[PDB]
Amino acid sequence: MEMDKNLVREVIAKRVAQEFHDGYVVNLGIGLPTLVANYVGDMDVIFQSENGCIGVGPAPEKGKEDPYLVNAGAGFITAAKGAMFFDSAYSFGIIRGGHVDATVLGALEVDEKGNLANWMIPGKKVPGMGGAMDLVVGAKKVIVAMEHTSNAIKILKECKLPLTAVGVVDLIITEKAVFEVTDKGLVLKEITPYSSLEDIKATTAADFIIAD
Amino acid sequence: MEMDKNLVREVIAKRVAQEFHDGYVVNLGIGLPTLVANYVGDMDVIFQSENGCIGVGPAPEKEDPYLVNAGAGFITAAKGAMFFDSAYSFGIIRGGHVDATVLGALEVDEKGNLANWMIPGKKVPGMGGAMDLVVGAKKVIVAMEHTSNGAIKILKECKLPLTAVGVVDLIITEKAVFEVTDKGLVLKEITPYSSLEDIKATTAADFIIADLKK
Amino acid sequence: KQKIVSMEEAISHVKDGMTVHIGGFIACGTPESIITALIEKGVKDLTIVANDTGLIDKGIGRLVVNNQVKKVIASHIGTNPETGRRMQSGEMEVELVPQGTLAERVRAAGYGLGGILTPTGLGTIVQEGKQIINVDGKDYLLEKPIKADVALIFGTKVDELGNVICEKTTKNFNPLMATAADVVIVEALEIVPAGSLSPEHLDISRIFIDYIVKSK
Amino acid sequence: QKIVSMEEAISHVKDGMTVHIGGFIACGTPESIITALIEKGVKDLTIVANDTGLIDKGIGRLVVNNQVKKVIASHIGTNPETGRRMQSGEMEVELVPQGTLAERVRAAGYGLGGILTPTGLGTIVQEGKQIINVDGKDYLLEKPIKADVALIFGTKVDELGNVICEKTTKNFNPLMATAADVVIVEALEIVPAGSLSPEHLDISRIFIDYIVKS
Repeated sequence: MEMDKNLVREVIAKRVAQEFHDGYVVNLGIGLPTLVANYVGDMDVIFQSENGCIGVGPAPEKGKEDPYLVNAGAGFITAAKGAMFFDSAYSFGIIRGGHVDATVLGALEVDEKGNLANWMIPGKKVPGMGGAMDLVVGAKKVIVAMEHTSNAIKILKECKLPLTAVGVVDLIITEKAVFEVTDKGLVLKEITPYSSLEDIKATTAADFIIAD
Repeated sequence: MEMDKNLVREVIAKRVAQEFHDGYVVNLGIGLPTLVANYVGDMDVIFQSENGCIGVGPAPEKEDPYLVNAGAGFITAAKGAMFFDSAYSFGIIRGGHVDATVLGALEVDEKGNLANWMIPGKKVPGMGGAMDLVVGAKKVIVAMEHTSNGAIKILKECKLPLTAVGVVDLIITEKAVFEVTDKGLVLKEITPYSSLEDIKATTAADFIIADLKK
Repeated sequence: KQKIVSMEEAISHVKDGMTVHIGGFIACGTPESIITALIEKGVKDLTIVANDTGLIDKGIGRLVVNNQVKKVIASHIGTNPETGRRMQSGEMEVELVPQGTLAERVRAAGYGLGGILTPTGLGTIVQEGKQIINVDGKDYLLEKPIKADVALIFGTKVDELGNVICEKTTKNFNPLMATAADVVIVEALEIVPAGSLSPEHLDISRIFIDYIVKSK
Repeated sequence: QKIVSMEEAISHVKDGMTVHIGGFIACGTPESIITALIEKGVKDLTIVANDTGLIDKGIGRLVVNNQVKKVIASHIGTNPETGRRMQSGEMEVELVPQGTLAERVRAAGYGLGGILTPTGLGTIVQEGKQIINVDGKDYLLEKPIKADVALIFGTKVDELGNVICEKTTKNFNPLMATAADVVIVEALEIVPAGSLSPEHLDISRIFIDYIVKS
């Protein structure tokens, strides 16, 4: 039986927020990772939006909304203390140059070599990569936050969907598990009270090893 | 008998200034080309300095050290100027947004090659922004004395280290004005201070004659 | 002073088959009045270089629906189902460009570079048909400059000389594509006096702007 | 938190490091940081800068003090000691065209693997460069320059690290601040955090590690 979607989003999001530290520059993608914004609590996280902001603020109170100030999903935002707006070449020197400390994205597939597929389903959904290749190529820590299954196995041995980048994914975070991607391959690092290694085994196609 | 230096520089500077038009973006190299600004008058020219000003104004009276030009001298910001970093500055220069750049030369040749940054063993200051200026400038004007202590500077092929290849559009001296075209040099003007036979004997390159204003 | 002109005269420089830079991130920063004027004029067969194709009723997407666009070069086409439709049928051509790469490729034509090397795209389909240059044992993609015939850009404040300010997140590709097109039209939310704007606070210099229009 | 003493800051400039130093003929150079490093006496540096300043002003003070192994710059003419150490064999000097230097520093900061420029073709700069042909025309492959530390300057710096470089103090400072592992900005004035507008900034806070006052 499938879990309540809001509860899976909540456990994934809260676990991603544990990976940051005060001063991290963080880029969150549209969808699941935008909720990580609520559990960052009092960390000194600086949110960066690819359309040209460093120091994204929370949404504005209804009536103070600015269509000249949106985020990467075109939703109204404010500007935190110390923010800077910029053109998108500068935006993507931040992203491609290794100044984003952690980008959190979701994924259709992800494999044990670290490859990531998340921008296209051939013939069904073709939205374009947007800033996603640049983000995963350039970020220091690539965190994939996703539903462990979609209905269908997502953590494979080798991705079959059109790739987003090769060898980018550092962390995989599902409702079931925390995988770490290393040179050896996938390493199970955490299990959530919503699953057991017996369950992870038959919902994960990639071989993997276990820590202590 | 070599002319009076301050007069040579003025013959040239005043003739360069006719090559401009309203709204031209211009970069002037340090030296003789800087005088060209005393002769532009109300031509609506916009001056660019490599170190990051578009819309360079005239020097201040009695002087901000945080606002200078490509040769460290005090300047001011005209109306509508912008200030920017070195990469933006050379986007303007390398990307063809400078309409004319004015430069001196040690040698220039009938192919439009330029030597003006290095004399082996003798003076090696660096190229500064000059390589970027002559390659990207829409019109490239060399403004120089016709000879250096009697030696010929306008040659068939340059012999000194190149600044750039095939970039010079116009050579302006106190003797002459040459155009550089695909077939070679073309004498477009002869000044009151020289003659065709004079030019011919102080120019090593072959050239043809225009339209010629004498 | 001479530069502020009629919309009717502005769009007189957008002609069929021309490649056009249009600013805007999901229409935030799109010159919408220029977009509307081009819909009356009926300019056919364009190639649009933009971050996205907006929505089917906002921004660049209005041109895609009005059958005015032969080809798109963009990073994102998802918020417009009409782009997706024409892509899969063949009636429109679409080059999907990583967004950082597109900033760099537009910038490159503006800044006189002949191309840039990015690691973004290695291993994916964007690598198809692209030089892979190796720099000290790491491979990169040669991505080529994109010059446009016209750029249509948006400023929240343009002074009379052409100096542009784009506030908050409206500098999307605007300062970039203003440098990367033969003719550059800025749609101004407001037109302040020549010099009114500070040399530090600018986003696009007058020297890139050919024509100013006031937003209708 | 990012505001520290000069002695704490120069503890990160260690011998042998490659160092970006902002400044166009010392306009926009962190002079206080330089004099501190004259006191510390750090040796065998590789300085990456528009120029070497003067013997008594700017990066030139490091040169004359035997602290610089190698220089990567566009211009050295204003400092006859650089000239002297170059011809003698003491210092190595790579003369980089200024626009190329901007794109090369910028490329390190922006994650680029290199840039293609037409500046250099047919000159000494071409030597040791890969030539890429794109759509028929030839370009030089110029390579990124990451450095260990960048010593940058700001006329105003807010307490989080946001920097403002006014007038022509921008130069390479906003580029250099992206392209080193440890960025130190020398502030003329330390404004309070948030005092500066998100629209009027030259260098974001996420680039600055340590701020010092002049």
